[PDB]
Amino acid sequence: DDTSSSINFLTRVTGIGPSAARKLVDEGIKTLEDLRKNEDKLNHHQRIGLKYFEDFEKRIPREEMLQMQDIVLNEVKKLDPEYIATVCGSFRRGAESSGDMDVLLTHPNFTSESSKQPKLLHRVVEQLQKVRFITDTLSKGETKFMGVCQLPSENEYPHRRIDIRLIPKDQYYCGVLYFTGSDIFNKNMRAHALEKGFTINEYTIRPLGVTGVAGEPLPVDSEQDIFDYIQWRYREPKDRSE
Ligand SMILES: [Ca+2]
Repeated sequence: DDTSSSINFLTRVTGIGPSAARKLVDEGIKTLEDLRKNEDKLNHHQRIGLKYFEDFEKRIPREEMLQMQDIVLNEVKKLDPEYIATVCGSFRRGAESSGDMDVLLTHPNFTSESSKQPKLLHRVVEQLQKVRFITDTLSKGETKFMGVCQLPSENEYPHRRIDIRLIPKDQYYCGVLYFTGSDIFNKNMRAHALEKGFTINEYTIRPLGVTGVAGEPLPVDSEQDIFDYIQWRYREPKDRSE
């Protein structure tokens, strides 16, 4: 009922899961104003969320995405040029608006062999708060920063979720493809390759075989590379709606 109305609302707040949101109901926490008077009940995640309830619903215009992506990209150049940073999502695919900045990052330095270089992402984030670009954190791994950026005002913009993800360079491509999407594109891509005698995921591109159980990743220098394995004309990210 109109109470369920609640679990439905709360869940609107980031960090608030269903079971998570469920408890806030038992304690008698319902509206956001209920939230507000109870940060003490919230971990840091749910807290940033309520912070930016508003902003967190507006969408991201592309003019803005661009600006944001220039800043991210430039800084990363400064630290170490060997560093690669692709912005993914709808955005990469010409989308006119979007819901957040999704970044994929890698360094020749780190590969699926390494598996331990949080400083590599971290260095990346700091430069960013150093810049006043990132402005809050949501959570933060040794490989996946989750947070909240903000375009520089001249005088202001909304707060905006951003995610950085460290992926091995041997698995970056597959990874870039994946996060590019779109959903069905991925469905279709994987779909054909399976015909051409290959299996794919965000990590790799591997041959199939007898009984089907098989593998052993193939080399991937580019996104183009993957497409050649499957023998398709490389599809620009635009023509990827499916
Ligand atoms: Ca996202």
